[PDB]
Amino acid sequence: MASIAAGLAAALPKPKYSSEHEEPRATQRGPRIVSADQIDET
Amino acid sequence: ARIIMEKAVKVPFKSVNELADMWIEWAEMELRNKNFDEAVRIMAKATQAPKRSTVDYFDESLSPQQRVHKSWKLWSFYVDLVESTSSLEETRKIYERIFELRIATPQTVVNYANLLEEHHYYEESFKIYERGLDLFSYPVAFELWNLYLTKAVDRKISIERLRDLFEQAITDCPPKFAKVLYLMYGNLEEERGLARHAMRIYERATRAVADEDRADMFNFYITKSASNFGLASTRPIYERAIATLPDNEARDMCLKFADMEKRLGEIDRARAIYGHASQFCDPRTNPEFWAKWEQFEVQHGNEDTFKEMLRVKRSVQAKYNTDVNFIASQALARSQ
Amino acid sequence: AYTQVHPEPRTWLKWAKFEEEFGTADMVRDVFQSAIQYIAETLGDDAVDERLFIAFARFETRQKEYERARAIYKFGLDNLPRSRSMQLHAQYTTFEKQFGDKEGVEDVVLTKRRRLYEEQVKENPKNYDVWFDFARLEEMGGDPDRVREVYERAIAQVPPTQEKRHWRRYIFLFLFYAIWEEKDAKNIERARAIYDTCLNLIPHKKFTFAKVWIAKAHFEIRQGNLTAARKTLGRAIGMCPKDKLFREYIAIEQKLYEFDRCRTLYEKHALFNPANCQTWIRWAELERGLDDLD
Amino acid sequence: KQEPKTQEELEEDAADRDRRERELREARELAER
Amino acid sequence: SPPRKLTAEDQEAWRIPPPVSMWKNPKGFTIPLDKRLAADGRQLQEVQ
Amino acid sequence: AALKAGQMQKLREAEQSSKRKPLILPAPQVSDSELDEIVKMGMIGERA
Amino acid sequence: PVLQHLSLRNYDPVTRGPKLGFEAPPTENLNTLTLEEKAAALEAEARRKAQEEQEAAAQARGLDITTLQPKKPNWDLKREFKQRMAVLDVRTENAIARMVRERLAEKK
Amino acid sequence: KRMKKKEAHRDDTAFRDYAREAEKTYKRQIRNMGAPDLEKYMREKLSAIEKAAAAGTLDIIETEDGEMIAVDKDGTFFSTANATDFAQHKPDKAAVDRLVADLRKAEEASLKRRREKLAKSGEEHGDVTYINEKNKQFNAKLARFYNKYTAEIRDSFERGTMV
Ligand SMILES: O=P(O)(O)O[C@H]1[C@H](OP(=O)(O)O)[C@H](OP(=O)(O)O)[C@H](OP(=O)(O)O)[C@@H](OP(=O)(O)O)[C@H]1OP(=O)(O)O
Repeated sequence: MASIAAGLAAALPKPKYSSEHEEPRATQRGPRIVSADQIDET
Repeated sequence: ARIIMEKAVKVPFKSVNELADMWIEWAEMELRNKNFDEAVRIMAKATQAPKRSTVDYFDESLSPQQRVHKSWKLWSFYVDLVESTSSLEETRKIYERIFELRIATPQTVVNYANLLEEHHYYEESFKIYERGLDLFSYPVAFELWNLYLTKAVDRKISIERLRDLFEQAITDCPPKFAKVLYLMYGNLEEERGLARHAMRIYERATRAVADEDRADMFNFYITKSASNFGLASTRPIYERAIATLPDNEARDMCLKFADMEKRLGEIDRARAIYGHASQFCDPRTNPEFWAKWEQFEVQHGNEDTFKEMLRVKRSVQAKYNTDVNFIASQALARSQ
Repeated sequence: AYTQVHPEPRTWLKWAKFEEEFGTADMVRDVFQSAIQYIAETLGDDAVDERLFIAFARFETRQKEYERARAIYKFGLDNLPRSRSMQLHAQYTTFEKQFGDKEGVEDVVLTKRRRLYEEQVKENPKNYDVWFDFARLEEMGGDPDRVREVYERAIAQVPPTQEKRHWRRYIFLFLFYAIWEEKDAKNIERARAIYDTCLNLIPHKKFTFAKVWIAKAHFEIRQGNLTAARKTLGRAIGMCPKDKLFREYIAIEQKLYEFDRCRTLYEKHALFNPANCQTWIRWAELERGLDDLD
Repeated sequence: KQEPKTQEELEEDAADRDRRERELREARELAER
Repeated sequence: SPPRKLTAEDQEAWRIPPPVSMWKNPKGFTIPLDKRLAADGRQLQEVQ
Repeated sequence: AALKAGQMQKLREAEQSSKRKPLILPAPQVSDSELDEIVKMGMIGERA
Repeated sequence: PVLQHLSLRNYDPVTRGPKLGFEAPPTENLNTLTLEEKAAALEAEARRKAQEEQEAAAQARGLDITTLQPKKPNWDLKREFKQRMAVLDVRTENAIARMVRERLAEKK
Repeated sequence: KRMKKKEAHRDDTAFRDYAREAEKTYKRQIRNMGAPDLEKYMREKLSAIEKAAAAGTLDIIETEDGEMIAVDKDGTFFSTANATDFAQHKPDKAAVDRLVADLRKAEEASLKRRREKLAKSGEEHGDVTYINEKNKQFNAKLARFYNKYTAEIRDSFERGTMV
């Protein structure tokens, strides 16, 4: 039913600048404290 | 010498200016013993940075090695060096990297556009002007608009395209620059469009100029409308101006309107205009206005209209016979 | 949680700005796609906001994804109503002026000015200079059926006032429809139909127009229809004589270098008004060149 | 003194020049095909 | 339910004029005469 | 006196900007049509 | 060698830094008139012509036709009209020329 | 951004409702505290990490990358909501002093505005139209409301004539 969202995702080309190696644009002063959701995820 | 500049770079100097001076010293050394490719790659190593870095230049908490990549001394040196010792595409890439690093300046927008115009890329020059125009908001975008609009009119692009540009500047011109922009929009409309369109542009101008320049803009509108059309067509401009303007401006425009109507020969209309201005004007602060109405009545009138004029004059004196107007009149009398 | 409670474009755009500062470009894109999808699935596909589309395209422009930005702008303009994609089109125009090629620049400026003039006509159907400017816009665009439809709507905008001061510009609009379908469309039969409909619509009993008479006279001269041109101007003379009409056909026959027909025309102008010293002097000089001194 | 009007080819845009040379090169390559 | 979002124009539209009575003066105030005659419509009243 | 005069004059200007009344002009005896034939006769005479 | 191998557009060699637009605007380096120098010329011309017109009327006394209606109605209309027929007048002139050639050659 | 912020404050000066006044007051109070001490915040964070690790509500784990990841078994590390011991945070004496001095500063500024407005109301420019202070205040309120309707009658009382 999400026709306009699907059409947008179809019409958009892939980004020509790679982003798979991108860290967050502002780092978090660790240590990371997260939950059992991230236990399950990792 | 190469390794001694290398460890000079590796030294953490006390200031980004010091590290800037050492990097340009290395470049100057190679340029002295001319190695232009090596000097370019040394400046590239100097200004190497991530794609989307926003390191604060004045941050005295990170290393100068980290935060000399956003130094504007290095980038000015680098772009001029590439411009002199390389090609247009390489210089263009350096300019785009400055624009991405967001240390670009309207001077740099104009320099980039001038480089493309000297290499005869007029449309690319226009594109760079557009990029600078949405990078700087308005009161600096006016400097860019000055140069861009003159260059576009000189290049003589399509009239609808030029109309779009002028509406784009007029969208959020402050009044201070709106006078200039509206004058040139009307000038372009006269030289390459239709004078009716130029007149409606001047009407919007009279609405949208500053309060300092509003009477001047109304007078400009009246003169150009009298040149391009009839005085009967300059009548409603006079009516709108004397309906909207402040007190002194309305007095002056009523006097001009009455003179124009007397010149056309409508003595009764001139009398009505003089009566309106007589309502608005206090005799002890407008002696020249009352003298002008006396001149009009002795050149066109009889003693019945003259005694009507004096009845109106002393009625206006009675109306303005207040303490506030006394303060204002005494201040003006002992200031003159 | 905030977008679940307050799903407005305002809060989605705040999230997108947050992720542009503190996240990755992939998460900015995910926030924008989730906003488009959420507002689509709740409010309907035409109720997604041009503010979302503009901000997504501007983020990609910041990322230097010019193709992605162009795709976002084009998709939003194609899938939104124009009354609520006004500002999307304005941003698209500025985008193409910044980064597009030249043909894209006049394409988007053509669409923008076409919509502006359409709004101006929708307010005032009788603004003749607006009609002339949108006429020239369509001629410079070069879409022939569009230009013909624009001129046909302009013709159908008949001035209800019978004042010749408005009929100047209206007949002049007929003159430009003729000039376009003589010089660009090269439709001679259509130009003849233009002139015939103009002659039908002019109230010749009150006022005739030497502009259109001259224009179609020279048009039929260019076509080569001597007899038709002479018949039309003779019908003009028998309908309503005019000083400019007589002077211009005298000049045309003088350039034509014939003698007998222009002699008859000089006689007709003398019959209409014997006081035209210009025509008397011109006929006398022509006879002097003819060396019929008697 | 009347200024001599040296008629430059009313300035040809370098993008148009590059398009012209690219398209004539492509026409030459099509002739080669 | 969540509070109504009001504007300064809503506040101005519901501000209430200070009543000057033509009969009563419990505190014995001295009211300026323009303020005393403001609420009279007999200045408004037109006779043809 | 200067500061009370500035506040004073701003108040008086707000008054006067409200206090203005329109201008009723008499209908001109020579209207645009007879302007058109008088300019037609004038240009005819000067071209003669 | 530095001052001849740099382009000297953004760099300032005597201060060893970037060139400032506060001191040397690029409007100095321009070969043309900016929008404000232009349009200020327009304001000056307008006030000059207005003063000239009022002193001309005052040396004169009243209405003349050439200032009651100085440019003909629809003059922009007629100007852009003949600008659009800057070509078809030449073509109909050549039509008259060839028609004259035809008639004279038929007579001869 | 600066000038749009200044323009927004100028437009938002006038009263709209108490929700806007509360939001403005909170934002101004956050600005007046200024930048938080992230060093003290991080010291408290690490002390809470080791204390909750000792108390068994935090698991220190190492993933395939060999890094310290803390896992809150409950969700009560960051917030004392859902914490059964939320009522035994005894605040620091310096914190209590800082809050008290904040409130004392607010009190002083209100008293200072009270003094200033009493002085400017005690000043009298022009004609006395009142007979006591409450009358003066009421006449000033009347002028604030009604002067836009009584200007012609006021001109008549000044000059002596006309409607
Ligand atoms: O042909 P029309 O639409 O009826 O108007 C014409 C046109 O003048 P306009 O440009 O003011 O409309 C004529 O030709 P031009 O002046 O444009 O060259 C002019 O002819 P003359 O030059 O001989 O004066 C005169 O025609 P005429 O004077 O013979 O009537 C005039 O007619 P009207 O203004 O009276 O309509």
